[PDB]
Amino acid sequence: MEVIELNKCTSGQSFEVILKPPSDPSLEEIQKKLEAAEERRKYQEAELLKHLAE
Amino acid sequence: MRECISIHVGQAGVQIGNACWELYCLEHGIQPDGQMPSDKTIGGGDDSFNTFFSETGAGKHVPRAVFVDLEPTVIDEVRTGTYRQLFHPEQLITGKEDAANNYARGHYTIGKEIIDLVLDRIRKLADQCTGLQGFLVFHSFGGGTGSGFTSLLMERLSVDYGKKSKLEFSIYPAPQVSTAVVEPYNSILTTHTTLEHSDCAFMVDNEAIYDICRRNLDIERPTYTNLNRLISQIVSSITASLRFDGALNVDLTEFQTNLVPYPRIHFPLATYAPVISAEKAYHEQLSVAEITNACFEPANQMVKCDPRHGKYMACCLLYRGDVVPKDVNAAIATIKTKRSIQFVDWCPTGFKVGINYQPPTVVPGGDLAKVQRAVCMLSNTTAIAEAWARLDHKFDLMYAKRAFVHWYVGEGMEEGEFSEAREDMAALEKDYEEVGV
Amino acid sequence: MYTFVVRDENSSVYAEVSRLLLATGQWKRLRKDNPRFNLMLGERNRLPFGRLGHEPGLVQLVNYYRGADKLCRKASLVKLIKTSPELSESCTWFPESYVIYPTNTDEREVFLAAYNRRREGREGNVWIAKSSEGILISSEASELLDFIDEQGQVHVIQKYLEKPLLLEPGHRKFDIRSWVLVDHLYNIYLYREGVLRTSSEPYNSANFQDKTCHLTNHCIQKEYSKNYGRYEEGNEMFFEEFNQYLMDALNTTLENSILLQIKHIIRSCLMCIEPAISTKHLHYQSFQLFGFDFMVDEELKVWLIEVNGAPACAQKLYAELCQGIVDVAISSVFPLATSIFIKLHH
Amino acid sequence: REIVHIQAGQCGNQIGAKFWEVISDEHGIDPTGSYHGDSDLQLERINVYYNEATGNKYVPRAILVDLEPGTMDSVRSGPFGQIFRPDNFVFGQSGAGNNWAKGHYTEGAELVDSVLDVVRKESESCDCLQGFQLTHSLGGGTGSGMGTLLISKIREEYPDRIMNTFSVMPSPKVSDTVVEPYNATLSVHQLVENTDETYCIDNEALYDICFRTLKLTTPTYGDLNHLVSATMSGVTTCLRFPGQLNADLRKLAVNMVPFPRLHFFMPGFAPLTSRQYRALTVPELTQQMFDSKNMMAACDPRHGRYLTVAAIFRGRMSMKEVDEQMLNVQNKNSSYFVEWIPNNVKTAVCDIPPRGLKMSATFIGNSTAIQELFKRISEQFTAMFRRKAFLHWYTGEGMDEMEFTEAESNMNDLVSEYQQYQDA
Ligand SMILES: Nc1nc2c(ncn2[C@@H]2O[C@H](COP(=O)(O)OP(=O)(O)OP(=O)(O)O)[C@@H](O)[C@H]2O)c(=O)[nH]1
Ligand SMILES: COc1cccc(Nc2cc(Nc3cccc(NC(=O)C4CC4)c3)ncn2)c1
Ligand SMILES: Nc1nc2c(ncn2[C@@H]2O[C@H](COP(=O)(O)OP(=O)(O)O)[C@@H](O)[C@H]2O)c(=O)[nH]1
Ligand SMILES: [Ca+2]
Ligand SMILES: [Cl-]
Ligand SMILES: [Mg+2]
Ligand SMILES: [Mg+2]
Repeated sequence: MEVIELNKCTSGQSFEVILKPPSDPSLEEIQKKLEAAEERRKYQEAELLKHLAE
Repeated sequence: MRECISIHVGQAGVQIGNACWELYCLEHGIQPDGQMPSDKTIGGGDDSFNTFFSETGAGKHVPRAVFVDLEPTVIDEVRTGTYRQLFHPEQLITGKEDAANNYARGHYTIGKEIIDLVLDRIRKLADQCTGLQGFLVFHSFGGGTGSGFTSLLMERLSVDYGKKSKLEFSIYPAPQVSTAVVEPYNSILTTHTTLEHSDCAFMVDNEAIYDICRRNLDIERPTYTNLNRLISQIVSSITASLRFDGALNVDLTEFQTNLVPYPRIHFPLATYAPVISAEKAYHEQLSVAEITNACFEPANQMVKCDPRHGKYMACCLLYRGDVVPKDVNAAIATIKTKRSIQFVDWCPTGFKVGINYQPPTVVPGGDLAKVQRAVCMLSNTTAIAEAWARLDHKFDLMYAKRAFVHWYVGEGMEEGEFSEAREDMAALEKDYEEVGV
Repeated sequence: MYTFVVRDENSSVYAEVSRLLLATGQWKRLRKDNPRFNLMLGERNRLPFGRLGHEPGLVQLVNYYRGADKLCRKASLVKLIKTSPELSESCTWFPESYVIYPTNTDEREVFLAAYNRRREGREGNVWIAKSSEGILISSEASELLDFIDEQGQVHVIQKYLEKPLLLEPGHRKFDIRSWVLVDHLYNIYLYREGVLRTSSEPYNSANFQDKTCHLTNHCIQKEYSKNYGRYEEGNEMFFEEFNQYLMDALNTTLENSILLQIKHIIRSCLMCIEPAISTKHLHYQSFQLFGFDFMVDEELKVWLIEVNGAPACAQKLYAELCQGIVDVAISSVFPLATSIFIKLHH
Repeated sequence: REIVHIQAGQCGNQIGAKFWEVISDEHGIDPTGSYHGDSDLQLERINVYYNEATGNKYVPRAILVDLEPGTMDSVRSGPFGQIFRPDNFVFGQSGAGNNWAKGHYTEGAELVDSVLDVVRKESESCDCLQGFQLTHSLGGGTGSGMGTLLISKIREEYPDRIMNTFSVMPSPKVSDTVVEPYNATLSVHQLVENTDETYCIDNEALYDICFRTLKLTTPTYGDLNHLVSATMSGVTTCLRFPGQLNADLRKLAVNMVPFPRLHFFMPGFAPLTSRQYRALTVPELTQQMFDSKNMMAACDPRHGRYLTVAAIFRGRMSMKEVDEQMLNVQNKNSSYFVEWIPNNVKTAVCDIPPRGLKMSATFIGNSTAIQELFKRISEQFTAMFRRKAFLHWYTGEGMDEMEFTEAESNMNDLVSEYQQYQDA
């Protein structure tokens, strides 16, 4: 059980104990998606309004 | 010194951010008007606390923080509360109507119209940075803002700051404190869309925090105030290495290096001890050995799960208070003979240990007793996947019936995003099982 | 009122447990996938332990110990006994056993260095091969490993007990089955009534693939054996007959000659795995009924050969045993409106 | 923030006036619109339902609609009748004759644009309008016919605001005319398509409560309406008072309605009050709020399954005890909650109790048993329609038999949809 990389300062200390050794899309690609969902929304709204017009 | 910007999204993110910044000021001796008398470099500095605070000419110490919500009521209590002078108005961004517990509304509909203002306030903080290392992002999984707007923000931040690290503090949904039935949907959707933009995420199950508040703090019905002061103790313990002199976990890169060997398995488990009620009349102070052993009781975890039935990939111990290495090594030695601690074959069985001699600070009139030593263990165990299983199972029960889906399609999301997200989660669960069994 | 769920309909014992619970008038069975239960009678495979203990307002108990499979699958058990210091390689009551994988870690380069010192020292050198049907009892290695690799599964080869205790009249083998119940508090309860699963063929120490004098299994005995039923009804001799036969033929009791060793072995195994599977501080609770399989030799030394995590009781005993499971595993956790078990503790 | 309230027709206006009396009392506002209570919690969210007029006077954001002037003259003469903005009284002269067609297609059509003008003036003076509520009956002609015409016009002009109704269902035991099944079937078709939530208030249920448990031997419309206004107060109290839940319209709609058309709610109130005093314990409250006999829609909950449930408690009580009793309800009767909506029962608490009570509870259930209500109407409808009885009142206003056949089919469709999820 050997203690390695012991560092000491006035605030505290740190070290390591080893018990045993080892056995993204673009900005255009995103603006496209946001606006595509906005198109699905404005289409659904148009369907609603034409239905109310009938 | 390299600066860290904290981003708090939606109600949970904002109120937890409040708690954390209050605690931070108490620990660094920063008053509610931002003056820090111990700082003798007025108007500037590159000390360790300057990772989280900037300084003005008048010696005001200012959090490197942005708060974002799609409705005003929560951040309006920041703008009018005890630490109003702490933050600068451009740092507090609110919309008019929120996401209505709807991921699609936070990501697509209402998010698209505020993302650019948020990125611009963020850039105004980044331009104040000499060597920004990245971001700490606080949010719920369950709310529509915390889920949808957070994943939109994370995508963009990857684009606008490709080389910076991003760390999450994530509030996982618990029915006992939930006011929404579609949180499993929002959780899955945001986990899927954020998975590749997050370098390391700390998940806090409100169920675990709630039951800790009941058992150990004797609070019969914990409020958000109770949950958040305990959460902020854990958060502070995890970030103390960034804000104080030391040699372990000194930059965001080291959190990934030390805790996330496999980048998809980036969800370390936090276990914290001791949690002692300030009303406890007589408390026998717990030793190094007793608190280190408490780090292996599931009742102290931030997610209830059984690390004995999984495998560890990494293990960090962060002490605060009267602790020296020999007591830690003795405690580890005896814990190893009485507990089931199995690492993956391709990792060393070992512990990275950080000690800060200052004991935990407590909020005056909070629920937590002062103790002479405390510890937060961060272990990357496959057992945390239990939470994913729970969440996925709830998701499946609702989605087999398409229950509530129309609310999401009606904001422009397509149904196929549901099963895409769910299949990403099924892959995640199989990653965990192949690593851990 | 308490609520429970059934997820293994092919379980005889917990089928009876469901019946008894319903007849109490204070237990109601929900559908298999309703989560608002107190008791899950789980499935045998991939029981979803990660979903128990997360239902507010409900104390949840399940009839399996997560991780008990380490004791209840053959290679698991060999690795457990050799690697656990509590049990040790130097374990006097488990037969010499080696874990060997198919051609297609492994212990056959370890197994040869012992086997051939058995052949040189001119000791008896019969070994038996099995996996968790497909049995080879042979006297030289190249039959064993050959056979194991014809199959595709991880296997173990165990020193076949060539000198067993033989029941007269008959000159015939038998194995002992002990039913053990571990409650949520990890009390170990050995049920008063064990059973002897007998052969009806006279042990033939000559050609080891008359696999009907050598294999005590209740099924291979009924089908292919000559005299299924001559001596005892169903090749099932119970404990009073066995004690009486031990008293008469051997001038000992069952308690002193065999049971002390059986209690020692059961307690040792369960205590070995207790820290890995105990639910003492867990958000849900476990109990489990195990079946332990023993073989007595000629010198009256008890050997453990297997633990089964989902046993079937003897038909004569189902009633009393399942009622006991209810009394100490279920009603201890969920109280309703001279015990049949011996607590093992030391 | 702001809600716009509309009340239409006789029943719509009588129950709407009782709603404004009850909540004006709760917020300490007198029949002249002046505040006179103690707590400031009474005024923190007053703007949800009241506009602040000069003098710190509070004027209901309420529009009053009828095709005859009677009931609105009665409300101007009533207890709180001078609280209402006089410009918000919009009425015709000729009445609707209990005729859906007159309300929807002829007389109603002539009045509707002036009503929308008042709606528009109220809306454009809102910082953050969340949506609308309508009180009306489905059995007459103005509330049902003109109220659904209004609903569709409002949706056209405000497609992204929440639309809720408090909809009195007709019953033969409390019945004005034989054509009520026709007017209700025609209306339900509209409601299934253009509202976010409909509170189904069965007049049979209100009668039975007044008779069986309030021991009122001969219930008047007043007796029935006291129940309705107490219930409506209950279901809106979380919007009107500050609490740990920043309660709004949309999040209830999102969380209660798993399928767009299945948005018909069974409301309930506890303890059921007359015009007695033994205080109630939290377990007692909790058992009564789920009691079939405290529900205002004459449906047996045990004949269906709950899709979602909102439970609202009022007064000061132990939240721990509330949580325990709510969990006991769900865990001891888990059959009746659908397992494929996990944790489908949510709890809200308002610290301020209603008048005359220290503790009360309000129940809002989305249950499949509501299909029973629509089956009743449908049977009543079909018994007349198979002989085309009383149709001439409608064909004389321009309607066709085909529109009757369509509304009948659509309501049977809605019944089948509920049945689909009762066995899923
Ligand atoms: N621990 C903790 N959890 C919180 C807090 N606030 C909200 N939550 C949890 O967060 C989830 C609800 O999401 P919120 O963060 O409130 O929602 P939001 O991000 O504001 O999104 P919308 O309001 O729907 O626009 C639930 O699981 C809550 O229990 C908090 O202060 N502390
Ligand atoms: C089954 O799921 C549920 C169940 C109960 C709550 C919730 N959560 C909510 C709910 C909410 N508004 C709300 C809450 C209570 C009552 C009402 N009354 C009204 O609207 C009357 C109709 C105008 C509105 N606002 C934020 N969260 C979820
Ligand atoms: N609960 C209740 N129901 C009413 C009231 N007035 C009428 N009704 C019912 O409403 C239907 C008559 O509709 P009504 O409102 O009078 O017709 P309208 O004026 O044309 O809208 C019938 O079902 C009546 O039983 C009332 O004050 N309270
Ligand atoms: Ca400085
Ligand atoms: Cl970069
Ligand atoms: Mg919010
Ligand atoms: Mg009338």
